[PDB]
Amino acid sequence: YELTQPPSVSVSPGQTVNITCSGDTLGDKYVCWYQQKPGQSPVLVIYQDTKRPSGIPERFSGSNSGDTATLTVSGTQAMDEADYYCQAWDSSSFVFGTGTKVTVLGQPKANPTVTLFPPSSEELQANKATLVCLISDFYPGAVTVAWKADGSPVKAGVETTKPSKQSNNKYAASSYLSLTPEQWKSHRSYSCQVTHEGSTVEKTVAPT
Amino acid sequence: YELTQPPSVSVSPGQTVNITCSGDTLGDKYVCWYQQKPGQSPVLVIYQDTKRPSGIPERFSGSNSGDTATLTVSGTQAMDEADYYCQAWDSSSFVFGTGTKVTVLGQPKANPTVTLFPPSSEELQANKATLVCLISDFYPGAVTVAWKADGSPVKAGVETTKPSKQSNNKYAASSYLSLTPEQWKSHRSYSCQVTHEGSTVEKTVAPT
Amino acid sequence: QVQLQESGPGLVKPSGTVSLTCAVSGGSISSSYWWSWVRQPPGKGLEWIGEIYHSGNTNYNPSLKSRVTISVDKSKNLFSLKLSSVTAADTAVYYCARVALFDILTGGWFDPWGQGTLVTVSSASTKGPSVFPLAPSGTAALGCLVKDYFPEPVTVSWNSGALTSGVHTFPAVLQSSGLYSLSSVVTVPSSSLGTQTYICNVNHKPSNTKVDKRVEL
Amino acid sequence: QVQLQESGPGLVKPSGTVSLTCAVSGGSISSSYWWSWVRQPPGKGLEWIGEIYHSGNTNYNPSLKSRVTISVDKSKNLFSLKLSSVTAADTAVYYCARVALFDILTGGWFDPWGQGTLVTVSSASTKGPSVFPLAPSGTAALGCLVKDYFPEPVTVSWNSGALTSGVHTFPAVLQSSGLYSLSSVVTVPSSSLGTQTYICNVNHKPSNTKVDKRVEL
Amino acid sequence: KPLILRDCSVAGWLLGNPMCDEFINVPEWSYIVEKANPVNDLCYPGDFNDYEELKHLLSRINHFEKIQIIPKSSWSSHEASLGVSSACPYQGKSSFFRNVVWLIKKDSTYPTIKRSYNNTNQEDLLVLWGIHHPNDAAEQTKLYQNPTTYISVGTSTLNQRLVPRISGRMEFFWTILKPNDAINFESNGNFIAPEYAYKIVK
Amino acid sequence: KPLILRDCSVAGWLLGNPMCPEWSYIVEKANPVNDLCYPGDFNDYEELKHLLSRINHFEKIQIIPKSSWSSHEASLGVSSACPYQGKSSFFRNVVWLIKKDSTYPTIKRSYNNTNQEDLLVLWGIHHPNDAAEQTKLYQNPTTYISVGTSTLNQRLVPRIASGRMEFFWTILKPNDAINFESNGNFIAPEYAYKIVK
Ligand SMILES: *[C@@H]1O[C@H](CO[C@@H]2O[C@@H](C)[C@@H](O)[C@@H](O)[C@@H]2O)[C@@H](O[C@@H]2O[C@H](CO)[C@@H](O)[C@H](O)[C@H]2NC(C)=O)[C@H](O)[C@H]1NC(C)=O
Repeated sequence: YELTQPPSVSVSPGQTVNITCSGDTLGDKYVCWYQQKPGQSPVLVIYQDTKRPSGIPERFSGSNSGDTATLTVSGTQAMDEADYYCQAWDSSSFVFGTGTKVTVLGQPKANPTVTLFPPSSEELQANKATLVCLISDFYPGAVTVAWKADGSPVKAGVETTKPSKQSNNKYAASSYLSLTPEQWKSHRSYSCQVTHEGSTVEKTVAPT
Repeated sequence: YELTQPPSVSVSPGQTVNITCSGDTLGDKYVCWYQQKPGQSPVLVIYQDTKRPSGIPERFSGSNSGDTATLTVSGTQAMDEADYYCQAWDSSSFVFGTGTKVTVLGQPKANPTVTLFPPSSEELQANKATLVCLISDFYPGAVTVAWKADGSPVKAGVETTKPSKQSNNKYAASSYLSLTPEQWKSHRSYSCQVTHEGSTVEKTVAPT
Repeated sequence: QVQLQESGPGLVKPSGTVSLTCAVSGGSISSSYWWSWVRQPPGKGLEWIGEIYHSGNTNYNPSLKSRVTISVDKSKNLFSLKLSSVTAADTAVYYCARVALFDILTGGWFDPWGQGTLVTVSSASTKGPSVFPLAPSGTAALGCLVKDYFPEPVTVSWNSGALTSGVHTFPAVLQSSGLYSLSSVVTVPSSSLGTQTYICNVNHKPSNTKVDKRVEL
Repeated sequence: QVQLQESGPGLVKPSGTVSLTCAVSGGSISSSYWWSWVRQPPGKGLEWIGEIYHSGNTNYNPSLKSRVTISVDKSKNLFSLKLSSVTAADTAVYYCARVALFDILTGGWFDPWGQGTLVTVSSASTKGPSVFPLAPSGTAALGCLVKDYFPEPVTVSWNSGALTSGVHTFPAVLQSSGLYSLSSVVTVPSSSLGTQTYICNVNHKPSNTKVDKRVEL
Repeated sequence: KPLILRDCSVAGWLLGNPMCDEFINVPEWSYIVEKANPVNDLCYPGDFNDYEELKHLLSRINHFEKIQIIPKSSWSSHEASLGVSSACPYQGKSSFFRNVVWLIKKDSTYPTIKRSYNNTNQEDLLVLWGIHHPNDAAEQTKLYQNPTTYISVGTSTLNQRLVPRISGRMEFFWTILKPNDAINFESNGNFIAPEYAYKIVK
Repeated sequence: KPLILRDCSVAGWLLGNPMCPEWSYIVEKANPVNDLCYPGDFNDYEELKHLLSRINHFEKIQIIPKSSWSSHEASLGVSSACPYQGKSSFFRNVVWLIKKDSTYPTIKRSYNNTNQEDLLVLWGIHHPNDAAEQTKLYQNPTTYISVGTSTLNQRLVPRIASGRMEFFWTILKPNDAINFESNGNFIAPEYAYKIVK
């Protein structure tokens, strides 16, 4: 049983944010919600679809209907910036949603700079091939990276870092596609695709 | 369960018109009647076979026996021109009759001119094919349109407008057969048959 | 007098849910009456949807039964309709009505009725029309076919309004595609064809599209 | 209030066994609650492992079932986790949590949670990086790839610290091999290429690696 | 053991008035007694003949049991379910007394009924039936189709023939049918037929 | 052989309390630890016990199989108040019908007693904690239960407050039928009991 969530949402301070969680016949199940800050344990903010634990501010509320449950945070404060997970139960197992990063906007939106390097000739001489995709200067701090080979999606051999805050308070990330020299030459085109706030930036290299 | 009515009846001003409603074992059921003018809600004119609601003029009366119920309007005026529906109940459901348009004749009878347009070359190049059947200058304002392809009746792809009054007070209607260019070319002949006051006018086109 | 008033979204995408409410004034939902929904596709007959009693008892049209829900809210004195998994066939004027029982036997009658509210089922978004000539073949008919636009309305004139006599612009049809189509026709003297120029002027304000088309033999 | 506390080995070799225990304070294991393990690989979602009741009854995540065991000790008021045949995929922060049943229906909620304990599955040992140039393609980006080292940190400078402006050294990625890699990039005027020399200075002290690499077009 | 009615009269409960709110979960009683000024009497307006005598008999009996003597489904030539009234509602819709049947015409026809029941029990049976006096001539035709109608009822001790008076009301009758005695019904309309009857001791 | 209840009330045993094939008679004593696992009441209890003390034979049969509810959820209605093996459960002999995919079609179900013996039939109503629970379990805001027998006509409306269940019973004579109608809050019979006086 799967519980799907948007990977990220952003909200201005004082405004309302909705975090959604969907799954088959979810409206028949009681859903709970967890808030998790970096380096800390999950914290229960809503249980049994709507109930607030003691000590949880009134601005947190939840609802569940049809196939979708929603965590709603109104008058959002800076301290509400966190990862949020829905949770349910199906067939002898507990299931957690895929999670949503909620950003409380404190600075203007900034688009990522993307730089893609092909394997160096020297790495190729060492019988290795690494494609390097560097992502910087973006806010909020959430990004989705996708690799393509000859226009087709690539998963195997991909390692991507979690976005980390730069000294200018914007964010950075990197993604590496590790290949053999043979696999590198087998394709005519490679692309690093970076999606940020609904906009996709692309860089491409080719094996000369 | 079905309730069948004449599609249309006409009556001279001051004369009496009968609107009939027939269905299996209808004489065992109480029948009601509704008047509906264009763009307006139905209005109850008769309930429980014979009864008149308050405010409904005495010239409206109804009866029910055997398998047939009848709405009778005596001294018919211009304001009585409307659509009329009978209504009953069978086993689990309320059922409305198919409806009858009552025309109070204010002008002489006029026969429809029918024009059938094949798809234009510009539309065919746009990968669409629409047959347009236009019917004008007919009175009363009631008409039946039937489409055939190589003589066989066609329902899919047909849209027909309800007759609308022209500037000269006669009525017009339009009917459309929407096809793809391939199916348009698949048959050797297409027909638009228009029935008005028991008389059928027919026009045909062919994919030359 | 009792009055009924429908409200809800007028446009619904296919597979979506028609969701309406009927506000009751001048009378209480809790009474001996049944509260009903009825619909009328444009240019067609009336179809009963279903009904509810203040107790929660319901009866539905068997052909719609799987996808219909009707409920009552006593505190707001209203009742509602939910029709799910809609298709183009569900485009209609939707009425609410009050139903009263006969003193004897089964059934009852509908009074009063609401004003009705049109609900359109289409996946379309704002779109300009295509305009095609309807070329002529002792009078002849010629016109313009104004096809695949959304939403309504479209207005049509001829020769910038200089030509009126014999002009009829038809009501639009909603094709199964979810886009509207209409035609405008002018009936002219047969001999005038080829000497006189005929131009239809189409205006679709929702898409800010304006099209002039000459129609010749 | 009830508190939970994880403990156990923080480093485990591949094919070895992660072994953790959860101490329960302020409340008793013998109660109507279920006791659960949840894990979170770095930068990823929560994954439910399994649960146990004071009676000994267990339920496990079907995907971990073959290699996972949970047990309970009522007298010591704790419960424990054993995950065998571990690989790099098993590197994660492991949480214990108390689960309460709903008043009605199935399932329940997790509260409180333990603080979590990081367990790393890696056979990696001290290893120096390879350094490769990233050649440029009115500004240009060029850099150095510092590949497959352990442990952190690695420091990178450009032209022995004379070049700071436009330099970005990215945080390292931890590959599934257990080894780190990072890149450093300097953004320079496009016209400067070929007149100006750019050298990245890579230092990994644990391996006594000192590597300078010139980056040219 | 005794059946003490609340909110409902002996007439209403015997006939099965839908509006009666009772919880009776036991199917055997010694005798039945109605509280003074019952809230619900007859849902459809009408009269109950020899009421006081019946109540007297029914409060003095040692055993009281309801049985089905004439299934509703045995009327194949007449409509036994659709005869209903808004005056006797059930769940918001028109209904009728549960223990007697409002037979009405089926299609355009109401064939003459000849039906007999023999009391094959070992106990006296309280049997109830009724006649409908319609509002007007139109209603007469609507329900029973035959303008001129009658109900005939006979017992070794009883000879009854009723003609409907044509503001609509129903009029109910009863008799005690001895063991091995038969009751004979004949009607071409306006007949409210028994479905359930009551075994009484003594 | 007579059924001598220990630790469990007649009500609890008849409804099938989880925390608790032919018998002559049943006697419960005294002040049982387990009565109704889900909070509630058993109507006309003393009257039933009086009746049950006079029967010669007592036998449980299935009159409405749990599997026959295709439009409703017959298994997931459970409560932590009625645990079994540490997890939520319910009375074994009656069914907590709840909505399925957020839909609860009106139930119309009849069972006719074709046995030669009287049948003791039990059913219940759930009065939910609040309005939210009402729609969570039954989807329909405004609900009812109707129960009918040749001798019995009952109509129940759930009181929405603290949630409780209320259980009822009747004796269904041979050749007599019991008719249930509900759009929510109905705790339906699965099993009934043949009794002989
Ligand atoms: C966040 O959601 C609220 C609530 O939306 C409703 O509840 C959800 C759980 C889900 O079921 C939705 O489909 C519901 O519409 C939004 O507030 C509503 O917004 C709609 C328009 O989107 C408006 O018509 C309603 O009147 C609003 N009702 C209330 C009580 O506010 C809100 O707009 C959403 N906020 C954001 C930023 O998306």
